[PDB]
Amino acid sequence: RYQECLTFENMAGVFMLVAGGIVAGIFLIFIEIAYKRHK
Amino acid sequence: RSNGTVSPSAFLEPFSASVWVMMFVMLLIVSAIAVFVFEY
Repeated sequence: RYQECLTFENMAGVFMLVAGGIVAGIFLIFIEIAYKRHK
Repeated sequence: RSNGTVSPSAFLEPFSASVWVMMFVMLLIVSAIAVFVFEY
């Protein structure tokens, strides 16, 4: 008798997804810049 | 053992040991990304 024996996975897994938005909207913004320039 | 049970509560256990730092830094990262996106 001598020995004895929430997390970040709920955030990072969404954080990259949020970063995914940052990797998707920006180009669409350029398309938006083209969209207002298309009419 | 009748004077007081003294049942442990949520605050009795350690709080904000290491997870809260991760949540805070991830919040700061998201805020910085949002500021950078709004800048453009």
